[PDB]
Amino acid sequence: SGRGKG
Amino acid sequence: TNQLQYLHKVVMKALWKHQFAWPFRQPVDAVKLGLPDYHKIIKQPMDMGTIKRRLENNYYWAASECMQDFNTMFTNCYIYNKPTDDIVLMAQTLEKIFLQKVASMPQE
Repeated sequence: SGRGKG
Repeated sequence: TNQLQYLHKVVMKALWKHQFAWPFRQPVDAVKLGLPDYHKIIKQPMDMGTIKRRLENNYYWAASECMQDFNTMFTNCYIYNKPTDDIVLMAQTLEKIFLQKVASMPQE
């Protein structure tokens, strides 16, 4: 599960 | 082919200029965006710039091949990002347009 872009 | 003409002149045209398109117009740059896990999670990166180039250069052999590239681009976004990330809502908005336009694509 990725950190993500916000 | 007529289907690929439609994907270029109708579908890509609508998506490329959309106000939510800008994060999708070039490959995800994991360094610029500070995402050191991106390429560990996403193994087939895709973006609209690449798709647009492929349409311009007659790279695709079938409409479904181009449609699969749009799908991979949106699916990468949903898999990698958090559910609450704004980019998810942007992708959903563009994917809805993609599907509406694909519903009226020629058949051959």
